Amino acid sequence: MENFTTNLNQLARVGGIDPLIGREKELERAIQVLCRRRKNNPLLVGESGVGKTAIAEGLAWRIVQGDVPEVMADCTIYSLDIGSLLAGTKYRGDFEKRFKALLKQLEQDTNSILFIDEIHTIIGAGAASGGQVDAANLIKPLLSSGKIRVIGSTTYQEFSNIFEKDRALARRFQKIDITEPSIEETVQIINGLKPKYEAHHDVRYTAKAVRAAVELAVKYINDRHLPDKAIDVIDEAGARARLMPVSKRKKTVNVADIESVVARIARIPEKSVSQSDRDTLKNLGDRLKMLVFGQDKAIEALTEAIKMARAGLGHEHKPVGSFLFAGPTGVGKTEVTVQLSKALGIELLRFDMSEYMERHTVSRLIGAPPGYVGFDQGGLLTDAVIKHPHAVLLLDEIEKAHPDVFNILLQVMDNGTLTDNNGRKADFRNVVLVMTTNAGVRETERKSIGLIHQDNSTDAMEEIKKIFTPEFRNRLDNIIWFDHLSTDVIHQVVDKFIVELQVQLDQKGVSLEVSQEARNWLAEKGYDRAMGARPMARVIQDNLKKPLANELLFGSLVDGGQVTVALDKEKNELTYGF
Amino acid sequence: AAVELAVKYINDRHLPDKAIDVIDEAGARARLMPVSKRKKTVNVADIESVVARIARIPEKSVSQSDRDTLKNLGDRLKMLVFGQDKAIEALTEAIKMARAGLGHEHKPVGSFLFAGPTGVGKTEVTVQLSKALGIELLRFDMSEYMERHTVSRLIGAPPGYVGFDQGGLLTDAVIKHPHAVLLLDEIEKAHPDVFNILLQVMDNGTLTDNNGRKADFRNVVLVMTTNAGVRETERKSIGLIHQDNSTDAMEEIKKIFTPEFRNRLDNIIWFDHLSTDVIHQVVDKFIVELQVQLDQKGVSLEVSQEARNWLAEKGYDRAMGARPMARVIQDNLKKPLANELLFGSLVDGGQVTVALDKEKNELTYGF
Amino acid sequence: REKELERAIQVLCRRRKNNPLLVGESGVGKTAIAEGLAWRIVQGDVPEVMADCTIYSLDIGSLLAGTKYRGDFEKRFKALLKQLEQDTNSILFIDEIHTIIGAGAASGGQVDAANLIKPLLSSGKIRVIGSTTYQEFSNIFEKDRALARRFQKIDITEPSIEETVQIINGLKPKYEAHHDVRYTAKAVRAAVELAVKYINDRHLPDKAIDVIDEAGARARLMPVSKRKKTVNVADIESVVARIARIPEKSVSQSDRDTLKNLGDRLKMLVFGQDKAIEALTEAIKMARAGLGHEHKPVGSFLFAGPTGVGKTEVTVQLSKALGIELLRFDMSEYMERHTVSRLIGAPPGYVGFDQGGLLTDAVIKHPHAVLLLDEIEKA
Ligand SMILES: Nc1ncnc2c1ncn2[C@@H]1O[C@H](COP(=O)(O)OP(=O)(O)OP(=O)(O)O)[C@@H](O)[C@H]1O
Ligand SMILES: Nc1ncnc2c1ncn2[C@@H]1O[C@H](COP(=O)(O)OP(=O)(O)OP(=O)(O)O)[C@@H](O)[C@H]1O
Ligand SMILES: Nc1ncnc2c1ncn2[C@@H]1O[C@H](COP(=O)(O)OP(=O)(O)OP(=O)(O)O)[C@@H](O)[C@H]1O
Ligand SMILES: Nc1ncnc2c1ncn2[C@@H]1O[C@H](COP(=O)(O)OP(=O)(O)OP(=O)(O)O)[C@@H](O)[C@H]1O
Ligand SMILES: Nc1ncnc2c1ncn2[C@@H]1O[C@H](COP(=O)(O)OP(=O)(O)O)[C@@H](O)[C@H]1O
Repeated sequence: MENFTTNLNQLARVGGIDPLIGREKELERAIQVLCRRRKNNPLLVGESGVGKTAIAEGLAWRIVQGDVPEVMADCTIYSLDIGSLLAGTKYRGDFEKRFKALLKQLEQDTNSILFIDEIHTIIGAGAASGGQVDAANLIKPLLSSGKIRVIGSTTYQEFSNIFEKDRALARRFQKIDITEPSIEETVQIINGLKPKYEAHHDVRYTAKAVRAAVELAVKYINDRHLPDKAIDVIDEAGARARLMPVSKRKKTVNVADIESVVARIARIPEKSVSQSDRDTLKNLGDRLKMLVFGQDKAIEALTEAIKMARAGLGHEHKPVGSFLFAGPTGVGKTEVTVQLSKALGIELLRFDMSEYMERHTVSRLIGAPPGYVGFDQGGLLTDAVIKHPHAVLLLDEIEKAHPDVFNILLQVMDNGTLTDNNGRKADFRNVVLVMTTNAGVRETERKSIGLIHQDNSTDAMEEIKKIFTPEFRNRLDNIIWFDHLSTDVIHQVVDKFIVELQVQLDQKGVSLEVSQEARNWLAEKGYDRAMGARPMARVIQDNLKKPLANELLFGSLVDGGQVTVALDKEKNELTYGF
Repeated sequence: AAVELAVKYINDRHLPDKAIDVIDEAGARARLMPVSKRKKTVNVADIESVVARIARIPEKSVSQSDRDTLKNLGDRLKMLVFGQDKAIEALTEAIKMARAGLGHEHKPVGSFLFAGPTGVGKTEVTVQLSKALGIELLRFDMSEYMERHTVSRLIGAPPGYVGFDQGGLLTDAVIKHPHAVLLLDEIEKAHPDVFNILLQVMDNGTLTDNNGRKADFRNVVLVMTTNAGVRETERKSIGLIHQDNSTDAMEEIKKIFTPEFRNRLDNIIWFDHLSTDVIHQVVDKFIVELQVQLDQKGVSLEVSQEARNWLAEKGYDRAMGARPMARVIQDNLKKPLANELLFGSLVDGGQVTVALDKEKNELTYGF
Repeated sequence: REKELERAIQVLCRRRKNNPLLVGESGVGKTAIAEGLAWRIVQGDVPEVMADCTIYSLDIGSLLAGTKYRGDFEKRFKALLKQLEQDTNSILFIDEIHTIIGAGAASGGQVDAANLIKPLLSSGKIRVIGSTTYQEFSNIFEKDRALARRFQKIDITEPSIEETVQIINGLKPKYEAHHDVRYTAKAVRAAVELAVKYINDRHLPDKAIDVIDEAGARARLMPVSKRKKTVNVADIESVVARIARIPEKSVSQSDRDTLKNLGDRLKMLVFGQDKAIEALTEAIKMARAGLGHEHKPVGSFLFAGPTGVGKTEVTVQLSKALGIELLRFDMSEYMERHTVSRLIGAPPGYVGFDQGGLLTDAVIKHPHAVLLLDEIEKA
């Protein structure tokens, strides 16, 4: 007792314990257990960081304050330091000697309570070249006789996995569940605790700041539990605003600072648009339309979803956007998404649904069940989302995956959460789910038989409905049906590819100019409505790169200069030179 | 009473210690009661309260505030889920029979299978029921359980395997919250082999995880939501007259769920589609939620009545239930609102009025 | 890393659980970030709150060395804890935070360095900086809820191109002193860009610097005839090629000749069907001339025609003439849908998982090769 436990009453007398607020029924039942005749040993079990240790030390704090029923008055709770207890037990019997001496001291006191934090650790305290003769059994007979009182604290998992193993020790304690408090209890706890943090960080918290901290930590941080994550938000806000007086920012911590802390912790695009975040969102449709020609309404839908997200009008809990892009090949379905990722400056999560042809490939997405060979790997999808919570999720050619795999995205779109094999949950509320497919293509490109050609516009939707279950479609933000590229779009695509080729050549230090009629001839040569834009890339490659490759590989353009490409009219041929 | 209740509701210790602990805690409680000198005998009510607090289960509460909570539960839910009253009625009656003590022997509070077209309040009624009771909500998306060997994920890996020390998720959750609402979403999309776990649970209210530990489901409401049988109900027959395909819905459900599984259910509540007035109420609900979102930004909003009617007429889709209304309201309101909140008039200001003209059926905006 | 360093400093000055956790992919610079915080403290490039603070890197080996005689490890650990508590101005840096969840005494196996430290961290008594990769974190560290709760998660993200360029600029003098070689700015930028484009198995601030160091080391092995030189873009290209398997600038050698006479060297082996040799040579030339695709295979060709016309022979001869391996797959063996699992592997939890995929592994082992799909109509 001299130097192995710390007097918690002494701490509360010197203010070393943060004050216990609320927890009325919990502490009342802890006292009730303490007042039993036999096995008066309460065990505080609960989630990690919900106030179990807080309750245990707040009992002694209340004793010092005297706001306790007049049966635990003058009782002194001591926190056991197992670490220092085991320090010098090098020789046989030292541990048992010191432990039993402390035990008989506690027996003689008849007023003290021994609080053992993380009591699940005492299932072994030294069997070094020996048997079960450690503290796990030394403490057993004293509890059953009701001579001493011990308070335990452990999480549900550690309890179930370690403490429940020894039924003899397990039955000597009274399990008490410390549940996570609700909103009002948490904000009141913060109200009672924040004087100390204001003192430590030399700041002031507004009431709205505290309420916002509570609500945001609730709806944005799903890693931890309320009474600790809220005060963590508070502490980090205090520290940040305390580091600001380098420019003499002696002021209160308003709501905006709380949102800064929450966004920097949860890695979310918060803190209201502002600065230029507004400029970037403003001309995003432009920066995309200059790289994706035609199919502008897809860019419109994407930008509207992103703005609604940043404007605070997003969904309560859903991905930023859940889009199904369907249309013929080579019309920019994946390109608009990749360019959106590059424009926003965030991560692109590309997944090739063609690799998920079989039903049993779901385990590749979410991980293998426990006990199996691939358990230690987790799942690819959820791991990627957890690593990059703010990103764009691209699922290429979802019609190629097994029709059953869609049921994962079902829950992902509906709730924005996905649980891997470890019970961990990925947060999809900050991702844009975009799925590309060629579903309605073959049905729209059909030939009517009869004297009257029919309207086949609805056939793309018919095919998509036949492929995707009604509940899967019912969770999509919108289905943007892409149309084929028109000839002016083809000219613009040819120009974009010319710019790409020019960049490639500038890398080699040579310049290229292509006459306008040459561009027109290339467009008229390569245009194929049924195949979109890839034939343009192919024809441009064949017509320009191959002659250019020969010219620069074999001397004529080695460290060359200007490439002179123009079109003649008699043969529709191109010119070349240095 | 101490003996009987410690037997029936404590299953972690052995009888000669269970009863002694019940009696000792009752004595300590009656000894702490006389802070106002109420040194009394231990009545049956005190023993019942002690065991209910030990078993973490609800006691007799026909007088407390939760009696009123149960009194107005059906209405406090009907204000959030419009139509489909029979589901709310069944849920409330099951919760009452459990709380009234006139419950099932050792079964869960209620075992209900919710089936019907998508986009209706099958899962939403469950979320709002968990909120209205203030009890934990355990959500399990059975779509993550397509393979038959994912049962190991539910109940844990057998001893002598890599995933043993983690334990099952379902049993661990129920251990953490013995009084909760258990939501199993899209169970027909899980592997049909998984249904046998639910067989065992529904019949006995108990479940043994990998550690031989038994989870107690007697105080957990079991609600499972499916979209099974919907294809037939909405499938058009060929002929001059269409048939009620509800018989086909029943046939499909029986195809998917073995006879004993259907026998271990409290009821199968067939959710209906949403009517037009129900659509109007849904529009009102979503507009209220949008108004809350805007007030978070400091923007008041007023939407006219005929604008509401026009939104409902534009978004009404019988096949998809209430979900299309979300998109309709989204595009028709949030888009101009997002523009005005980002690079427009509604930056730190509100008073946005939306009204419908009759020449173009368009919306008004602005300060 | 001023943003991340500022986040770390903000975390350290907190009242409770003021223990930042540097989480990031390997090679990103987590250990580098901690030791550079120490370095800037030495140079005073810190806010006054962290000034005059001493960071200690905790060694686990020497801490557990010889800790027989139950209590030796505990006594030693508590002695370290007491020295740090008395210092009141020290931060303990644990390079591998996921490795302190076990400290022997498997009998019982509970009183380890993890449970020994939780009271200190929860009380805000001591400041410790951790570091771990993402998978180690999520599979080893975060499993201990109470320990993960006492640490503040900081994501150390992969830097950008220009950030990498500046990092290499700042690190260059040490590599110069080590190799006695000098780097040109164009060479550094080329190293960064080529490492991004062609090296796929590492992350920027550890693979661009890898190219820099290896170029310096090889140019240090050039003065066997005393070829004293600075590192130009050419050496960088050679280095990045030794991993990408195709040099871009070495084409100024006889590689130009091999390209030029390739069509003929094939025509002497494949008679007729000149169109195929022409197409293949044009594709390979466009690739080697830098005009090829930046994210596509060198060439994707479908050869169709009657039997015995040289469809398979021309590809084998092309592989021979180029000196590259022939990754040969017969699509008649993949006549069934489920056979794709041979090419890509089985999902986790299934019998063939640990084997991997045939095609992907063959490609990874041979980054530069010709892929032949015999009888594709049979798959
Ligand atoms: N009633 C309370 N009053 C004030 N703070 C509380 C209360 N309950 C919890 N806390 C906060 O939680 C922290 C203490 O956590 P607690 O001891 O409850 O969990 P724990 O013992 O750390 O759990 P584990 O052993 O799983 O880590 C304190 O920093 C405090 O801010
Ligand atoms: N609107 C467009 N503007 C510019 N380039 C385009 C456009 N549409 C297609 N492309 C070209 O096509 C390539 C990408 O095509 P994309 O991935 O969009 O096809 P897709 O719609 O996915 O068809 P599939 O799924 O069948 O491949 C780009 O390299 C780009 O040059
Ligand atoms: N009765 C209702 N009242 C109000 N809103 C409803 C109702 N039914 C559904 N909704 C809307 O639908 C959303 C919830 O959908 P839910 O999860 O119930 O779909 P579901 O029944 O699972 O369909 P599926 O299983 O086919 O996906 C809520 O956001 C809510 O706005
Ligand atoms: N901020 C930085 N400035 C310069 N170089 C850095 C920086 N961060 C990392 N590096 C480079 O990375 C190397 C050190 O690796 P670092 O400590 O960053 O990660 P690590 O210790 O390898 O991580 P782990 O411990 O997980 O393996 C150094 O050689 C250095 O060149
Ligand atoms: N055009 C050709 N020139 C020279 N040899 C050829 C030609 N076509 C076929 N052969 C010979 O016939 C054999 C079969 O050629 P291959 O291309 O593999 O046939 P397939 O097209 O059926 O795969 C080869 O070994 C090759 O030597």
